[PDB]
Amino acid sequence: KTQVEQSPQSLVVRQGENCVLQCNYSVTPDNHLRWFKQDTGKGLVSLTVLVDQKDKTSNGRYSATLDKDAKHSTLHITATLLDDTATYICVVGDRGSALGRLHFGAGTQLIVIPDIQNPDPAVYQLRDSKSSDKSVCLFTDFDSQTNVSQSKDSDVYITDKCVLDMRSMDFKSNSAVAWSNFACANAFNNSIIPEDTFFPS
Amino acid sequence: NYTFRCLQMSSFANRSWSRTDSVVWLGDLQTHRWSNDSATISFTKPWSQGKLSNQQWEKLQHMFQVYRVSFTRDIQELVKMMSPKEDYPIEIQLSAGCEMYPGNASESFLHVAFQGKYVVRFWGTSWQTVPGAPSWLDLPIKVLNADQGTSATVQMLLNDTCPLFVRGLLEAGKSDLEKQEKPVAWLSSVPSSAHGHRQLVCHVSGFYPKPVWVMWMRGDQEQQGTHRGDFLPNADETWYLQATLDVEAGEEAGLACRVKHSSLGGQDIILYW
Amino acid sequence: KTPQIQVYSRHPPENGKPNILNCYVTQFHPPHIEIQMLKNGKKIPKVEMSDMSFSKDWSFYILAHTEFTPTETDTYACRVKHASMAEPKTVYWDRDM
Amino acid sequence: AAVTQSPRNKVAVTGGKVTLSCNQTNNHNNMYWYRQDTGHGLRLIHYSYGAGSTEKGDIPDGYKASRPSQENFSLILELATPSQTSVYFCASGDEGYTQYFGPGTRLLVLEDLRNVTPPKVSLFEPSKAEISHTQKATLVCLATGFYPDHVELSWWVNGKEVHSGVCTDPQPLKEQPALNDSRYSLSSRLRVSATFWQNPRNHFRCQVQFYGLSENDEWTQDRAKPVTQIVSAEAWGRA
Ligand SMILES: CCCCCCCCCCCCCCCCCCCCCCCCCC(=O)N[C@@H](CO[C@H]1O[C@H](CO)[C@H](OCc2ccc(Cl)c(Cl)c2)[C@H](O)[C@H]1O)[C@H](O)[C@H](O)CCCCCCCCCCCCCC
Ligand SMILES: *[C@@H]1O[C@H](CO[C@@H]2O[C@@H](C)[C@@H](O)[C@@H](O)[C@@H]2O)[C@@H](O[C@@H]2O[C@H](CO)[C@@H](O)[C@H](O)[C@H]2NC(C)=O)[C@H](O)[C@H]1NC(C)=O
Ligand SMILES: *[C@@H]1O[C@H](CO)[C@@H](O[C@@H]2O[C@H](CO)[C@@H](O)[C@H](O)[C@H]2NC(C)=O)[C@H](O)[C@H]1NC(C)=O
Ligand SMILES: *[C@@H]1O[C@H](CO)[C@@H](O)[C@H](O)[C@H]1NC(C)=O
Ligand code: NA
Ligand code: NA
Ligand code: NA
Ligand code: NA
Ligand code: NA
Ligand code: NA
Ligand code: NA
Ligand code: NA
Ligand code: NA
Repeated sequence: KTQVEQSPQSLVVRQGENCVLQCNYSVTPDNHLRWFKQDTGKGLVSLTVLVDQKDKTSNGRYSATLDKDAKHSTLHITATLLDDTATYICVVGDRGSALGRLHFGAGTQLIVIPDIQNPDPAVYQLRDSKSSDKSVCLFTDFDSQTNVSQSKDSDVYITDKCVLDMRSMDFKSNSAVAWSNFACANAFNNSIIPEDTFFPS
Repeated sequence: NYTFRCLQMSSFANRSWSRTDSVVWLGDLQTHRWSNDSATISFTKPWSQGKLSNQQWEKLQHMFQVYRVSFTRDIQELVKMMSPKEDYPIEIQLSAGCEMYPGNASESFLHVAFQGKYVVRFWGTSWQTVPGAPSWLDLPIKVLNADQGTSATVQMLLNDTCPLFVRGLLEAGKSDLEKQEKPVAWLSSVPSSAHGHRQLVCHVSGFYPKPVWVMWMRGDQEQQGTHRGDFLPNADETWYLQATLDVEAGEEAGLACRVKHSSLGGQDIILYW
Repeated sequence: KTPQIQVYSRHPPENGKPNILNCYVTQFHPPHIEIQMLKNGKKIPKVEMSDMSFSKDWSFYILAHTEFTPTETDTYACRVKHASMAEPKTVYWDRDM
Repeated sequence: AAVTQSPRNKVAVTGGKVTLSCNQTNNHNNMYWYRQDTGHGLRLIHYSYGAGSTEKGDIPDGYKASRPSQENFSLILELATPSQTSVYFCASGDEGYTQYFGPGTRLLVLEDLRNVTPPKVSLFEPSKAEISHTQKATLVCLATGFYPDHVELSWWVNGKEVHSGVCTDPQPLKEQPALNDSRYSLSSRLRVSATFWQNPRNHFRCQVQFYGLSENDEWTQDRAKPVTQIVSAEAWGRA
């Protein structure tokens, strides 16, 4: 269909694991090949550019190879981190000048599952800044083994899980939010939550 | 000394239509043709591959195949870039090759003409304009010179590949390059511009190689009025030449045409009117 | 530049003897050109063309040739249409020239 | 070599005129417009080799390019269609092969603007139970009742944007998933140390930039014209 094909389409890895991304192309001639990282809803960050017939480059935890005879490139990510969650895009430029056209791959989506060392699963009630009556339920500090299901009740809203990173403390935590107009004891009944989940009162 | 010339002629009629055709000469003998409608370069001699292996030739041809397509798009883009300064139709000619000297010495060249005027060469490690070229070419030159990959490839082609290839051609093609073909001559006459004047013509055809001597003579007296025409090609890679002499009607008798050529081995042709 | 046309036989012409007639067209540009070889003002079929090339001065040239048998009566010519000329130019073969 | 795009986000109606602008002060001759659609690589729409030059790319249909100056290259959608919903990237460069990309512009073309509605925003203050259990304090921001889903949620402490300890839902959820033009909700979390939350000199604000109608868009309904706007909620730390 296209002159630049990437594989895999998508993959999920756990933090600390390495992975390899593939780019195969039919573009002729092949002046250079660039790998971009694109974070969700953000722009293109150049990781490396490969120019030689048989090239190897590195950029911190990123390393790449190019074999122009096989028309094949690989991007290796060593010791993946949460922030590696992104789309990785292969681009082939067909000239060594502005007369070139760029040929873009459709990208590989990488998800990195964070390693939660010290889980402390709990469901907390938070009250609205203005109106005392309004509240939300916060399910937090569960490990990535736990999965959050959508609500059975159509007038109860539950978000997907979401990991934040408190960088100065080197601390990450999962959370999901539930609200309705309903108690926090009942909020996440439709999900399989840890037995030792803390419910305060 | 032999000059190897790769001659490319490219016509761009408008934004969409173009054709590129090439011919290759070793001295005055054609060794290759590459028509626009052919994917591959054609040999026009048994020895046109020189001493290159099949793998070496296929690799070299591949480079040229990529070049032809890339060249076509690059011109089209350069026209867009300089718009509306330069418009179609556009003719581009390239003359590239090497001159071979004794003691395995050589000089390579790559000259480019735009609308029939020599404007650009490759020299050393880069493209440059030559004296008399218009200033607008400075932007194309800047863009072409940004392409390090083309520069490196051209340097190798001119410095290394050309002389190596041609050395092998001279070896493989020796018997053709050193061929001797004998001239045949014949005489004729027509009225000249002047009133009562005749113009005698000595026709000489089928000789190779090019160097030849043709003189009208009355005995041992070389007639200084002898005028050699241009060298004209025959279809069989031999040459044709005629030498004229403007004389007075009645004075034809006594005149003769003498032809000296390397192929005759000292036995000159002498034709008496 | 306006095309020069030279017409000449490969071999000494002799009436009734097969020969080759050459038409050499030079010093023209642009390279688009139509070349016809004529017998008695009529287009000769299966005329062979050399590959077009160009000289030191970048002007184009090409050689047309055809088998022919000269006679007392038959005329031979080379007719050239080129954008540099309002009308086609015709040069007749003259064995004496 | 930097490149900027405006607007960064736009909601338009079918048949309306949309202009996407790109500015670069690199004195680059060459500029390029691409669109990025899921399942595809970036595709070239139009490009330009200088002021007055515009050239068709691979997918020019439905777009006009304009290069009034060296600095500015515009993409004009004369009669916007839903098929032009995309993320648009502009790039520039000199004679070298490198193209320097802008940050992208998100365009949504709706069939009709009748359902466009800005968010309500509420800030939920940390649980005393969390503070005692973890010595941490999670604030939750909730944007509700908005349409379409073109919002940017950000956190601000003492008038400066914070990223550390933040996570925002990857996409809004539908409030009425049965309905065609369902309104959306979006949540975000900001987690800080208990002592940071307990400091009454700390002013916390959740901001939602909503992309809606422009000044020039027609509005026939009785309710407030749902223009592009910021909606926010705030709270002070306390012991
Ligand atoms: C000449 C000696 C020949 C001896 C041997 C052959 C003899 C056998 C017979 C041959 C018959 C063929 C006859 C052909 C006619 C003669 C033609 C002579 C001209 C030769 C020019 C060859 C140029 C080859 C290169 C080329 O195709 N460029 C192409 C493709 O280039 C791309 O792919 C290349 C793949 O190799 C590299 O990428 C890979 C790469 C990346 C990094 C590195 Cl380090 C390296 Cl090494 C390689 C490049 O970097 C990449 O940009 C490029 O588009 C060129 O611009 C093509 C045009 C060059 C000629 C320009 C002439 C000047 C025109 C001026 C016009 C002004 C008019 C303005 C309106
Ligand atoms: C190739 O040779 C050139 C010099 O040779 C001249 O240019 C060639 C293209 C060809 O036309 C020859 O017949 C000419 O005599 C080298 O150019 C020099 O390169 C060095 C740096 O590499 C530079 O300091 C000199 O100024 C260059 N010379 C000139 C006259 O400009 C070139 O390096 C050779 N390349 C390779 C890869 O061998
Ligand atoms: C000269 O050769 C080129 C290369 O084959 C021709 O370009 C092709 O034209 C056909 C249509 O006729 C297209 O389908 C191809 O995509 C073109 N090839 C490339 C590489 O772009 C060109 O048409 C020929 N010129 C003439 C006048 O016949
Ligand atoms: C381009 O030129 C060719 C050759 O002269 C001609 O046949 C054709 O009509 C032209 N094409 C266009 C689109 O004008
Ligand atoms: Na992998
Ligand atoms: Na890089
Ligand atoms: Na380059
Ligand atoms: Na281009
Ligand atoms: Na692609
Ligand atoms: Na609580
Ligand atoms: Na290059
Ligand atoms: Na307009
Ligand atoms: Na550029």
